Amino acid sequence: VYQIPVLSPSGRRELAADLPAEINPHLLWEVVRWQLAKRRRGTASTKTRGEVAYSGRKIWPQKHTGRARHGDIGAPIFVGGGVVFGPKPRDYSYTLPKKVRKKGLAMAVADRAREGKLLLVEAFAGVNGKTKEFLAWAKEAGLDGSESVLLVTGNELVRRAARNLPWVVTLAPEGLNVYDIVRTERLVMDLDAWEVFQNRIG
Amino acid sequence: PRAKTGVVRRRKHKKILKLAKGYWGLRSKSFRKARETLFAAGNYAYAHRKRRKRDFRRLWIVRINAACRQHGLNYSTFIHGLKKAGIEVDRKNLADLAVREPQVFAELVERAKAAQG
Amino acid sequence: PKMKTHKGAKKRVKITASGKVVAMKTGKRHLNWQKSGKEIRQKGRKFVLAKPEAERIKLLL
Amino acid sequence: MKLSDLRPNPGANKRRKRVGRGPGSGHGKTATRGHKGQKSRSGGLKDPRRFEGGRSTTLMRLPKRGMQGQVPGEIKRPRYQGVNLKDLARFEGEVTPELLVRAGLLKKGYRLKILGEGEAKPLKVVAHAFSKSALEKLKAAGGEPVLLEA
RNA sequence: GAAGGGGGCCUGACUGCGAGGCCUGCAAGCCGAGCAGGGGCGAAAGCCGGGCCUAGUGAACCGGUGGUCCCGUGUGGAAGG
RNA sequence: GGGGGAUGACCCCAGGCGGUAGGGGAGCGUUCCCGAUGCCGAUGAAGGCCGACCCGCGAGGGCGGCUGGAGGUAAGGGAAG
RNA sequence: CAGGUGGAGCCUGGGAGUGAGGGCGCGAGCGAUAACGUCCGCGUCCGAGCGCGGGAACAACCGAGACCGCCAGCUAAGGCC
RNA sequence: AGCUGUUGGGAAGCAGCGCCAGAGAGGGUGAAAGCCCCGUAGGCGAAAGGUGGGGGGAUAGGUGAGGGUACCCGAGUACCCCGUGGUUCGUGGAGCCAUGGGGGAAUCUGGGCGGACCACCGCCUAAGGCUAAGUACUCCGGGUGACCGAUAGCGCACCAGUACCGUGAGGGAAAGGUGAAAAGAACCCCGGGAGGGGAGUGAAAUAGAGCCUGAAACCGUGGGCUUACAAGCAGUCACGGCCCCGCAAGGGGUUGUGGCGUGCCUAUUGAAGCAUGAGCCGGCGACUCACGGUCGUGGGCGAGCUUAAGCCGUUGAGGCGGAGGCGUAGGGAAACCGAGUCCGAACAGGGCGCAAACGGCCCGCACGCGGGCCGAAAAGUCCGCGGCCGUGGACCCGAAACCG
RNA sequence: GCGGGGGGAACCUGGGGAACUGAAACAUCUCAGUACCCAGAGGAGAGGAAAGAGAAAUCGACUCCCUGAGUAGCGGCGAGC
Ligand SMILES: [Mg+2]
Ligand SMILES: [Mg+2]
Ligand SMILES: [Mg+2]
Ligand SMILES: [Mg+2]
Ligand SMILES: [Mg+2]
Ligand SMILES: [Mg+2]
Ligand SMILES: [Mg+2]
Ligand SMILES: [Mg+2]
Ligand SMILES: [Mg+2]
Ligand SMILES: [Mg+2]
Ligand SMILES: [Mg+2]
Ligand SMILES: [Mg+2]
Ligand SMILES: [Mg+2]
Ligand SMILES: [Mg+2]
Ligand SMILES: [Mg+2]
Ligand SMILES: [Mg+2]
Ligand SMILES: [Mg+2]
Ligand SMILES: [Mg+2]
Ligand SMILES: [Mg+2]
Ligand SMILES: [Mg+2]
Ligand SMILES: [Mg+2]
Ligand SMILES: [Mg+2]
Ligand SMILES: [Mg+2]
Ligand SMILES: [Mg+2]
Ligand SMILES: [Mg+2]
Ligand SMILES: [Mg+2]
Ligand SMILES: [Mg+2]
Ligand SMILES: [Mg+2]
Ligand SMILES: [Mg+2]
Ligand SMILES: [Mg+2]
Ligand SMILES: [Mg+2]
Ligand SMILES: [Mg+2]
Ligand SMILES: [Mg+2]
Ligand SMILES: [Mg+2]
Ligand SMILES: [Mg+2]
Ligand SMILES: [Mg+2]
Ligand SMILES: [Mg+2]
Ligand SMILES: [Mg+2]
Ligand SMILES: [Mg+2]
Ligand SMILES: [Mg+2]
Ligand SMILES: [Mg+2]
Ligand SMILES: [Mg+2]
Ligand SMILES: [Mg+2]
Ligand SMILES: [Mg+2]
Ligand SMILES: [Mg+2]
Ligand SMILES: [Mg+2]
Ligand SMILES: [Mg+2]
Ligand SMILES: [Mg+2]
Ligand SMILES: [Mg+2]
Ligand SMILES: [Mg+2]
Ligand SMILES: [Mg+2]
Ligand SMILES: [Mg+2]
Ligand SMILES: [Mg+2]
Ligand SMILES: [Mg+2]
Ligand SMILES: [Mg+2]
Ligand SMILES: [Mg+2]
Ligand SMILES: [Mg+2]
Ligand SMILES: [Mg+2]
Ligand SMILES: [Mg+2]
Ligand SMILES: [Mg+2]
Ligand SMILES: [Mg+2]
Ligand SMILES: [Mg+2]
Ligand SMILES: [Mg+2]
Ligand SMILES: [Mg+2]
Ligand SMILES: [Mg+2]
Ligand SMILES: [Mg+2]
Ligand SMILES: [Mg+2]
Ligand SMILES: [Mg+2]
Ligand SMILES: [Mg+2]
Ligand SMILES: [Mg+2]
Ligand SMILES: [Mg+2]
Ligand SMILES: [Mg+2]
Ligand SMILES: [Mg+2]
Ligand SMILES: [Mg+2]
Ligand SMILES: [Mg+2]
Ligand SMILES: [Mg+2]
Ligand SMILES: [Mg+2]
Ligand SMILES: [Mg+2]
Ligand SMILES: [Mg+2]
Ligand SMILES: [Mg+2]
Ligand SMILES: [Mg+2]
Ligand SMILES: [Mg+2]
Ligand SMILES: [Mg+2]
Ligand SMILES: [Mg+2]
Ligand SMILES: [Mg+2]
Ligand SMILES: [Mg+2]
Ligand SMILES: [Mg+2]
Ligand SMILES: [Mg+2]
Ligand SMILES: [Mg+2]
Ligand SMILES: [Mg+2]
Ligand SMILES: [Mg+2]
Ligand SMILES: [Mg+2]
Ligand SMILES: [Mg+2]
Ligand SMILES: [Mg+2]
Ligand SMILES: [Mg+2]
Ligand SMILES: [Mg+2]
Ligand SMILES: [Mg+2]
Ligand SMILES: [Mg+2]
Ligand SMILES: [Mg+2]
Ligand SMILES: [Mg+2]
Ligand SMILES: [Mg+2]
Ligand SMILES: [Mg+2]
Ligand SMILES: [Mg+2]
Ligand SMILES: [Mg+2]
Ligand SMILES: [Mg+2]
Ligand SMILES: [Mg+2]
Ligand SMILES: [Mg+2]
Ligand SMILES: [Mg+2]
Ligand SMILES: [Mg+2]
Ligand SMILES: [Mg+2]
Ligand SMILES: [Mg+2]
Ligand SMILES: [Mg+2]
Ligand SMILES: [Mg+2]
Ligand SMILES: [Mg+2]
Ligand SMILES: [Mg+2]
Ligand SMILES: [Mg+2]
Ligand SMILES: [Mg+2]
Ligand SMILES: [Mg+2]
Ligand SMILES: [Mg+2]
Ligand SMILES: [Mg+2]
Ligand SMILES: [Mg+2]
Ligand SMILES: [Mg+2]
Ligand SMILES: [Mg+2]
Ligand SMILES: [Mg+2]
Ligand SMILES: [Mg+2]
Ligand SMILES: [Mg+2]
Ligand SMILES: [Mg+2]
Ligand SMILES: [Mg+2]
Ligand SMILES: [Mg+2]
Ligand SMILES: [Mg+2]
Ligand SMILES: [Mg+2]
Ligand SMILES: [Mg+2]
Ligand SMILES: [Mg+2]
Ligand SMILES: [Mg+2]
Ligand SMILES: [Mg+2]
Ligand SMILES: [Mg+2]
Ligand SMILES: [Mg+2]
Ligand SMILES: [Mg+2]
Ligand SMILES: [Mg+2]
Ligand SMILES: [Mg+2]
Ligand SMILES: [Mg+2]
Ligand SMILES: [Mg+2]
Ligand SMILES: [Mg+2]
Ligand SMILES: [Mg+2]
Ligand SMILES: [Mg+2]
Ligand SMILES: [Mg+2]
Ligand SMILES: [Mg+2]
Ligand SMILES: [Mg+2]
Ligand SMILES: [Mg+2]
Ligand SMILES: [Mg+2]
Ligand SMILES: [Mg+2]
Ligand SMILES: [Mg+2]
Ligand SMILES: [Mg+2]
Ligand SMILES: [Mg+2]
Ligand SMILES: [Mg+2]
Ligand SMILES: [Mg+2]
Ligand SMILES: [Mg+2]
Ligand SMILES: [Mg+2]
Ligand SMILES: [Mg+2]
Ligand SMILES: [Mg+2]
Ligand SMILES: [Mg+2]
Ligand SMILES: [Mg+2]
Ligand SMILES: [Mg+2]
Ligand SMILES: [Mg+2]
Ligand SMILES: [Mg+2]
Ligand SMILES: [Mg+2]
Ligand SMILES: [Mg+2]
Ligand SMILES: [Mg+2]
Ligand SMILES: [Mg+2]
Ligand SMILES: [Mg+2]
Ligand SMILES: [Mg+2]
Ligand SMILES: [Mg+2]
Ligand SMILES: [Mg+2]
Ligand SMILES: [Mg+2]
Ligand SMILES: [Mg+2]
Ligand SMILES: [Mg+2]
Ligand SMILES: [Mg+2]
Ligand SMILES: [Mg+2]
Ligand SMILES: [Mg+2]
Ligand SMILES: [Mg+2]
Ligand SMILES: [Mg+2]
Ligand SMILES: [Mg+2]
Ligand SMILES: [Mg+2]
Ligand SMILES: [Mg+2]
Ligand SMILES: [Mg+2]
Ligand SMILES: [Mg+2]
Ligand SMILES: [Mg+2]
Ligand SMILES: [Mg+2]
Ligand SMILES: [Mg+2]
Ligand SMILES: [Mg+2]
Ligand SMILES: [Mg+2]
Ligand SMILES: [Mg+2]
Ligand SMILES: [Mg+2]
Ligand SMILES: [Mg+2]
Ligand SMILES: [Mg+2]
Ligand SMILES: [Mg+2]
Ligand SMILES: [Mg+2]
Ligand SMILES: [Mg+2]
Ligand SMILES: [Mg+2]
Ligand SMILES: [Mg+2]
Ligand SMILES: [Mg+2]
Ligand SMILES: [Mg+2]
Ligand SMILES: [Mg+2]
Repeated sequence: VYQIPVLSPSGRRELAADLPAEINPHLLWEVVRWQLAKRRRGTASTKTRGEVAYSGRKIWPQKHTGRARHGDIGAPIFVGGGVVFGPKPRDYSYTLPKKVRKKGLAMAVADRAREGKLLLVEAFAGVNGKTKEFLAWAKEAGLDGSESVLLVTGNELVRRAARNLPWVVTLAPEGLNVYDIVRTERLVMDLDAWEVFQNRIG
Repeated sequence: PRAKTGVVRRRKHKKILKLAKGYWGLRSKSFRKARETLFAAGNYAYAHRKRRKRDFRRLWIVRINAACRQHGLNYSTFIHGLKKAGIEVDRKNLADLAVREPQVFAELVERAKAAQG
Repeated sequence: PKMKTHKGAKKRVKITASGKVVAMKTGKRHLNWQKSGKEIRQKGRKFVLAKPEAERIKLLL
Repeated sequence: MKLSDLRPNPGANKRRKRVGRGPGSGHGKTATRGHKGQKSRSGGLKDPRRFEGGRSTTLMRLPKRGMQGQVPGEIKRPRYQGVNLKDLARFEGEVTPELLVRAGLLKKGYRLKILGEGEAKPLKVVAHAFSKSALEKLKAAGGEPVLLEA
């Protein structure tokens, strides 16, 4: 995909990008599965019959009692007993092939460009971290908060400015991940952020 | 996450308890005795649907074998008559004809013994 | 945990290039004051069959 | 592309086998373990790959690989790894046992020995040993040193 | 029409192998042409890798004994394999 | 299974379709997560009690009435006490 | 060598369950030309067809292999005071 | 940084015009609030006590070359032997470190070690002591959750290690919810009270304090149908009556007669079986997870594939990290050789091993060739998913017992 | 005059130290230097500045993680470690 519109105070030029021809919605899905898997807290636990509080004493003789047949009340048959095969803390992360992380990141951008919802811009002008100021610049740029925007820029102040918009997820350039791209309709980067993203792939 | 029984079990029990409406004693009150009964009723219906077909034909025959015994005739011969008479009608079911349309039956009796007498 | 190679198996069995399990031949070093020279001589290696599938499975690693 | 659009390809994500549930599930009651005794029991059987039910197993064959090692351990000695001519046919310049690791053929713990299979090339190939067939194959084109320093 | 009886020389009661099969759950058990080495009997064709045949048998492990190349824990040996 | 190039889930045609231990294949529902700064909701959430109605082979899903009085959560996916 | 396209055959692999059978017929052994006895062989059914018809009732004798519906028809065994 | 109108018991809902945002996390407020309340982003704060591994400053302390002398260099010690322990080493060829017993040195030309022993070549200086950090844990405080939500979660959400049981060690529970607000029902009537009936509060009082929702077993009151010459796994298929709904045809309820009819589960060759289990209802209750392996499968990259621990980064943002692993060569006990190798005297024989797959574009003669190219595919490897296996309590429950 | 004494969830070092179980019996082996008892320490404890490694004329205290590696070996050469 090559037809990507840059945005300078001089005029809305056009930049050409390499970006893969076709996308792989599976690989894309695979990366997202991973991104959300690793961030899992894996913090759900339960107690086994050995970790329960009760004594180990046999509850009744075992014969001639006329009752059923038991050992300790920490057994899972008992109400208040241990839990069979319940959850313990565990690490849901795995190591998704790096060559795949790249691809997916690339394709995710491509897909956005392929539909023209991608946009590179320059210096903004609506900086000095104030949402009203950005919000003003955003207007003059087309972003009217009619669709969700993923703002990728290294500039600390611009992010402060956008952060609080319920339709804006703002992110640093080294933070570019595919999940955030696919949640947001529009993709808006600056040039000093397209460069880093450019060197990430390949 | 823990998925407790919640609401599911009570529902399945309600479904069957409703199908067991009108049954005797617990067979309509206890989910268990109800489900056992339904098993029974399930096979009875199925078997009894296949033998409802029998029980009627049986009836039709008796009805017929009587109306043509009025005209001096074995059901057994009457049928053979119509067989050779070409008359693949009667459809034994249609012997209310023998009850609603006597004259129309009598005429059939004639065409009956007419062939192979 | 890490599975453990079966040292008894490793000491007396070999896996070939094509995944065959090649073992020595039984019954030739103990009671041969005279078995036929043909008998004692026919002791090279052989191939276990459809049950080296099991031997293979305790060496894997 | 959208979050409600992701999903994966047909398979890739099969549905675990939830057995021991209800009938017509296919695997209920006996939970696919079929009545039985030992195997159906919890801890189940001993270990099929070895246990033969009391009879001597096939631990009845005699080790040959005589020399199993003794207590101080494995004896240090130069291990040679062979790489074929066909393999290094991709290189043009030098070829040193060092370079051949980076390429992904040598492996760091072994000394270099080039073998026959393949066709030679007019380059300077540095190694620890050469195969009969290999020394000839390339002597008809290029030149090659033998290593033994430090 | 010998596998039985008699005599003459001899030791193939060989070494290195083995096409192909019998049997067979495994492991075993069985038969075996042919090639090579060096032989025995025979004029020769040839036969000979014990015995008319089918029982006289014991996986592995652990050690003993005689060889032989092979390994020998810094190295030469040695210990031990 | 073979057709008719809709290529499915369409119409044809012809066959198979008892079933325990078991193998295989499709689905239904429960809890939780993304979808959610969203959407449904006091003109009434969840749950409950009816139903002769609608959809699905079935598991179920609807819809309507009464109760209840504050939650619920699509499509598409993900994970399991 | 031919016919035989069949929930046939063969090859490689993943998953099994079974390794307590039983009645009957036929062929033998054991037993007493005893057992609803026992042990094999070849078949069959029940097992898993305790679904359907006949046999008064009755897993295995006779008939017959139940996808679903019909207040239609022909039959099987067996029957028709 | 927000007011108004509107429905409503209640506005935060809907509507109309606005505003803040370095703050659109969240929790309250009569229902659903960025802008009402508490917070949130961003900042700020210690007289006193604790800390202070960071910056600064002191003090202790530390720092020479050559030549000669042979003075010192950790004793019941090294060393040897017997008995044992530790190490992967279970007496093994058994070293090393430790030491209960016996014997018992030396001080640089001294001693220990490199897996019996000897030589050679090297390593190191035993028998005195101290030493931050990187590491382990969580009574305690905090922050997070594809963690529980009152049979769950700690044994305990509630004055629980309590009641209660036990001589004692010890065992050990149950038990949460009116309403937005007590406005928690003055007074009157029946009653000894309890309780109820009016009145009254409330949006609601089958929200009335044995209080949210209020299922099932279970017990009642009323009504429809039905039953005292019929006999049975209780149903089912038919007809008919009577009651209800509907214009309608149809349907719902009940059951008089007729036909058919051996509960469920389990275990068995075989069960209605006079074989096991179950009074009934509600809730709890059993194929898991980790790490390896072996298949299959979805993808990535392919003679390559891939990182681990860590480091950096981080609104639940990713990246770096190539130690390492698997694969690319096999055969042999090994030395070793190698597309071969092993057995062998063999240039017999055999064992186990090596052999680039398609299309198409280029050329050497034209229809392929011969070898190359362009990329389809792929050995291999990596992650996900699924079957199964190994090890772990490994589907859940249950002993008689053993030991501290 | 100075100090000790006793207590602390787990963690740590030391002194002692099982059995069930596994080996589909059992004694060596395993479980396991585990459980547990005792002493002691502290916010940590241990360890620590080579009479070390071990084949490289090599490295340089100790602790901890990854790897080396289920390798080297150990082993009724069994189970297994
Ligand atoms: Mg306890
Ligand atoms: Mg307790
Ligand atoms: Mg316990
Ligand atoms: Mg006890
Ligand atoms: Mg009882
Ligand atoms: Mg309790
Ligand atoms: Mg609990
Ligand atoms: Mg997993
Ligand atoms: Mg990970
Ligand atoms: Mg990481
Ligand atoms: Mg935002
Ligand atoms: Mg449940
Ligand atoms: Mg009825
Ligand atoms: Mg019929
Ligand atoms: Mg006819
Ligand atoms: Mg002999
Ligand atoms: Mg499935
Ligand atoms: Mg199945
Ligand atoms: Mg089944
Ligand atoms: Mg199975
Ligand atoms: Mg069972
Ligand atoms: Mg059995
Ligand atoms: Mg049993
Ligand atoms: Mg158990
Ligand atoms: Mg067991
Ligand atoms: Mg035995
Ligand atoms: Mg003779
Ligand atoms: Mg002679
Ligand atoms: Mg052969
Ligand atoms: Mg023999
Ligand atoms: Mg003989
Ligand atoms: Mg043994
Ligand atoms: Mg020996
Ligand atoms: Mg030996
Ligand atoms: Mg030597
Ligand atoms: Mg050494
Ligand atoms: Mg030596
Ligand atoms: Mg020896
Ligand atoms: Mg020897
Ligand atoms: Mg088609
Ligand atoms: Mg059909
Ligand atoms: Mg079927
Ligand atoms: Mg299938
Ligand atoms: Mg589902
Ligand atoms: Mg959300
Ligand atoms: Mg609304
Ligand atoms: Mg209202
Ligand atoms: Mg309502
Ligand atoms: Mg819910
Ligand atoms: Mg419904
Ligand atoms: Mg409702
Ligand atoms: Mg209401
Ligand atoms: Mg939802
Ligand atoms: Mg729901
Ligand atoms: Mg879903
Ligand atoms: Mg469960
Ligand atoms: Mg043929
Ligand atoms: Mg078949
Ligand atoms: Mg097969
Ligand atoms: Mg298999
Ligand atoms: Mg048996
Ligand atoms: Mg048997
Ligand atoms: Mg038998
Ligand atoms: Mg049979
Ligand atoms: Mg039979
Ligand atoms: Mg019988
Ligand atoms: Mg006869
Ligand atoms: Mg008999
Ligand atoms: Mg019998
Ligand atoms: Mg027969
Ligand atoms: Mg059976
Ligand atoms: Mg039958
Ligand atoms: Mg059958
Ligand atoms: Mg019966
Ligand atoms: Mg019957
Ligand atoms: Mg009958
Ligand atoms: Mg019958
Ligand atoms: Mg059929
Ligand atoms: Mg049919
Ligand atoms: Mg007829
Ligand atoms: Mg007939
Ligand atoms: Mg009769
Ligand atoms: Mg009003
Ligand atoms: Mg207002
Ligand atoms: Mg508004
Ligand atoms: Mg925020
Ligand atoms: Mg309300
Ligand atoms: Mg509220
Ligand atoms: Mg709202
Ligand atoms: Mg809303
Ligand atoms: Mg608020
Ligand atoms: Mg508002
Ligand atoms: Mg702050
Ligand atoms: Mg202040
Ligand atoms: Mg501060
Ligand atoms: Mg201070
Ligand atoms: Mg300092
Ligand atoms: Mg300082
Ligand atoms: Mg000084
Ligand atoms: Mg001096
Ligand atoms: Mg001096
Ligand atoms: Mg000293
Ligand atoms: Mg010594
Ligand atoms: Mg010594
Ligand atoms: Mg000693
Ligand atoms: Mg020892
Ligand atoms: Mg021993
Ligand atoms: Mg030894
Ligand atoms: Mg030793
Ligand atoms: Mg020792
Ligand atoms: Mg020594
Ligand atoms: Mg010592
Ligand atoms: Mg000593
Ligand atoms: Mg010296
Ligand atoms: Mg040393
Ligand atoms: Mg040495
Ligand atoms: Mg000695
Ligand atoms: Mg040293
Ligand atoms: Mg010292
Ligand atoms: Mg210290
Ligand atoms: Mg805490
Ligand atoms: Mg929950
Ligand atoms: Mg909740
Ligand atoms: Mg409770
Ligand atoms: Mg509780
Ligand atoms: Mg509750
Ligand atoms: Mg606690
Ligand atoms: Mg409790
Ligand atoms: Mg308390
Ligand atoms: Mg008392
Ligand atoms: Mg007391
Ligand atoms: Mg309550
Ligand atoms: Mg309240
Ligand atoms: Mg409230
Ligand atoms: Mg009064
Ligand atoms: Mg009152
Ligand atoms: Mg009132
Ligand atoms: Mg009022
Ligand atoms: Mg009301
Ligand atoms: Mg009242
Ligand atoms: Mg109510
Ligand atoms: Mg009440
Ligand atoms: Mg209420
Ligand atoms: Mg109550
Ligand atoms: Mg409430
Ligand atoms: Mg209530
Ligand atoms: Mg009544
Ligand atoms: Mg009478
Ligand atoms: Mg009467
Ligand atoms: Mg009676
Ligand atoms: Mg009845
Ligand atoms: Mg009726
Ligand atoms: Mg009616
Ligand atoms: Mg009747
Ligand atoms: Mg009846
Ligand atoms: Mg009857
Ligand atoms: Mg039984
Ligand atoms: Mg029995
Ligand atoms: Mg029996
Ligand atoms: Mg009974
Ligand atoms: Mg009994
Ligand atoms: Mg019973
Ligand atoms: Mg029993
Ligand atoms: Mg039972
Ligand atoms: Mg009983
Ligand atoms: Mg009772
Ligand atoms: Mg229940
Ligand atoms: Mg796994
Ligand atoms: Mg797997
Ligand atoms: Mg950091
Ligand atoms: Mg491998
Ligand atoms: Mg090799
Ligand atoms: Mg090898
Ligand atoms: Mg040789
Ligand atoms: Mg040789
Ligand atoms: Mg050869
Ligand atoms: Mg070959
Ligand atoms: Mg490919
Ligand atoms: Mg692949
Ligand atoms: Mg398992
Ligand atoms: Mg137990
Ligand atoms: Mg005791
Ligand atoms: Mg102290
Ligand atoms: Mg103390
Ligand atoms: Mg003390
Ligand atoms: Mg200790
Ligand atoms: Mg200790
Ligand atoms: Mg002590
Ligand atoms: Mg000790
Ligand atoms: Mg023991
Ligand atoms: Mg075991
Ligand atoms: Mg045992
Ligand atoms: Mg055992
Ligand atoms: Mg025993
Ligand atoms: Mg041990
Ligand atoms: Mg202590
Ligand atoms: Mg620390
Ligand atoms: Mg320390
Ligand atoms: Mg120390
Ligand atoms: Mg020192
Ligand atoms: Mg030093
Ligand atoms: Mg040995
Ligand atoms: Mg050990």
